[PDB]
Amino acid sequence: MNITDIREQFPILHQQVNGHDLVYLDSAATSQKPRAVIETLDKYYNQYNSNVHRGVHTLGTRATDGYEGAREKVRKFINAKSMAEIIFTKGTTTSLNMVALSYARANLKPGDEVVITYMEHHANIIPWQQAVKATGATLKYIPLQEDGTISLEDVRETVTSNTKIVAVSHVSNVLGTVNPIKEMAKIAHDNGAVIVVDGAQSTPHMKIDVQDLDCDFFALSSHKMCGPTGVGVLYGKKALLENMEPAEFGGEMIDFVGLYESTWKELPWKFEAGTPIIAGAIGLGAAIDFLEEIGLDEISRHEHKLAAYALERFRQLDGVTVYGPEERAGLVTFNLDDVHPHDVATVLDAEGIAVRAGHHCAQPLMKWLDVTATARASFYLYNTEEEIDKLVEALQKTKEYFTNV
Amino acid sequence: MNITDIREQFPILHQQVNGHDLVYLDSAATSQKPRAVIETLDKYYNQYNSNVHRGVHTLGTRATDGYEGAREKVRKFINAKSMAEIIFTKGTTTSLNMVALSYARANLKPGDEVVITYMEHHANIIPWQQAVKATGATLKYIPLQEDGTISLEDVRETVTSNTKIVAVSHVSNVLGTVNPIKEMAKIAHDNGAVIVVDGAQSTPHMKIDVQDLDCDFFALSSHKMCGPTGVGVLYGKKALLENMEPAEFGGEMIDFVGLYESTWKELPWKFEAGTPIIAGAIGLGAAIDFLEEIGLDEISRHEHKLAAYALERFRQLDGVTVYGPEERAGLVTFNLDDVHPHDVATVLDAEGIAVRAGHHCAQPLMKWLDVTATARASFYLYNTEEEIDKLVEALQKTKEYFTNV
Repeated sequence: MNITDIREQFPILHQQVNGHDLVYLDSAATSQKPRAVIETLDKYYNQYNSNVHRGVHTLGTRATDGYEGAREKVRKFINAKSMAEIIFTKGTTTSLNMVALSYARANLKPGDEVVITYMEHHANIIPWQQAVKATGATLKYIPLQEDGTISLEDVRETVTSNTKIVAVSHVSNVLGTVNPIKEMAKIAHDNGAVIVVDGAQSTPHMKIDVQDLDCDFFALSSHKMCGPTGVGVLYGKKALLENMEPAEFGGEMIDFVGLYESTWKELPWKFEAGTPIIAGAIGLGAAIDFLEEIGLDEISRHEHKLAAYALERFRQLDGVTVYGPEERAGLVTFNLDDVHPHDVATVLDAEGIAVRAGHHCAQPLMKWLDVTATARASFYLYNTEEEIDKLVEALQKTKEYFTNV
Repeated sequence: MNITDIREQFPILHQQVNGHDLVYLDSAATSQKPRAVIETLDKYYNQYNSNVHRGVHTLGTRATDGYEGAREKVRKFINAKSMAEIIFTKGTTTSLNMVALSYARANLKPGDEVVITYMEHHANIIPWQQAVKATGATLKYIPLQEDGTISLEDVRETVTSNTKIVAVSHVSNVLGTVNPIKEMAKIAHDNGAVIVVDGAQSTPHMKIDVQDLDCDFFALSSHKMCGPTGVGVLYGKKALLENMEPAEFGGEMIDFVGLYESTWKELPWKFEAGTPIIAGAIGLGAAIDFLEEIGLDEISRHEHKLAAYALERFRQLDGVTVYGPEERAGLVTFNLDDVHPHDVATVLDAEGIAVRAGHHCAQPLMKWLDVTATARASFYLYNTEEEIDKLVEALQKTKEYFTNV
């Protein structure tokens, strides 16, 4: 896996910010796109843009072929059984909302439990809050270990026979944790519950096998995996998606429409109201082709390389706290002793280094960590050890600078 | 308004389909994009793609500036009062669903009436069906005149003091009708109802003034107005949007998140859960700049030119039925005597001409017209009289061909 060759594919990387070479370390907020994706979008709008699913004229046929072929690439990419289980959405937030609306709100009675965790992104928290509110059910949290991982025994004790939904992240956008999704699916099924995986931060960086994970729902976002903004995927087990009613209504999702009553389409289109995100989904398919040609396991190896490197070099700086486990994905969330993370991020951007500062859409986790805010540096398949060197050097310079005041 | 100059801006137009020069006459299903829009997307992904609203590093600031500047361009484009009234969505279908979910389902009791029309696109029908189902309210239809327009007196007789929502199209994607949205807003307000305009087919072709129309909600789609797929707009009167609860939940739309309770953001972000359609909205802003530089009233004049031309030349063919009024937008929905519309569309595509055939997501209207399917040809700012000449010549050739069998 030659990473110079990969970086030459991303035009955004080759610029300067405030006089310094750009060091983009914020892929966990959003990733950059290779020429293959951008040029897929260009070819779409230049050559075969048309509305889909009325194979009547040639460009319509070409566009439909592109869109549904993107659906098939997504099916292969996460090892789903059928394209009917692959639904295009606006992003992970919308997919989780669709499960919360069309599954939770229809299958929850008082006394039923929805269990999540303290490390969950807001997208995997608030929909469940609102659903238990609407149904009178109960929201429960799985406690975290002091290194920010989840114990299987805490899972077994928190999920009871009254649990109908367990909702959990695959990889934490803050701690870097990789959660035991497979074992947790077994534990949820033993108690008669479904399991909903927020896969927003796992899909870009590691292979997904929904058959091996046996997850009932899986949600992912294109913009974090080299794909266009505005598009993501909901995977649901076909059997579950058959009995869920649509979250949105309109054209393209109906069969017969009367004055007062309508019947829906078969899956997947039952859950795709309106003109779909045609260009965005085709570009996501291009992103998938790109990743598969690099190789997802090679990308995982690269990220483990960079994460081990980052942890070791961060431990070479005194006065820096890193949050989370040692086994992790390619991100380091941290703080500097007596320096606010926003300030760290500002000085790093003055050095041309892009990190995030704030709560990372995980306020309960921030409270659990006993901090109000954090800095985070996130790595992807275009990032190098030289860039982490620059990060830790700038962190040292920042701490020297704030000591001399 | 030089239309050769405009056509040279759309690369998709300059190709051949089945040996013939492409004649794209299906803009009412979806429009084509000028270089300015496609290159706006390219510049975004090549130079300043980053997640928005955490103005922490330079690319994040550039992307936030682009996204919110797109919001401001949309505000100017439809003469809304405040950016807080401009909400980015997936498209018109989603915007209408958001009104049906967050307004209708919270303000409808049994005995309340939701009135629509027989000419409405499915996107402006089924959400209301489901909302009156969920609330026990009543769905009513405004009857149509025999030329497919709406009488103001039929409006006054159908909307009663028990009506809370009137939902109506601005321009009909099938009949070409321009509905009296302004007078209808007055009539709905006199009865204490709100008015929801499906503006999907008016926004691309004519100026929108929500202050002059006094609509309470207005929905539009970017892909029909030279913009990227996957993005549209909901406009609501700020006062109404303040009291509506969000349709989706997650990050970017919250203020404080507790274990069980959260508070929302101010408008507009209260209604934008998750990472937004960044590139799509910026490209929509580019589309708006492009149209404004051509001039919307000039585009309206061009479409009236082409529509009058098309009607006159269609009346020069015997055995063709055109549906709808004489005063219309730039589209002609029709049928050939004893030729099925799908067949017409197929032979026209063999001539390289792109039309649609089917029900055009308006099944109640099809039943009202007493037909099962239809052919439709739709014009936009890149279409010429020569292309309509080709259309009517190919229609004549089609009818001769199906007579000689």
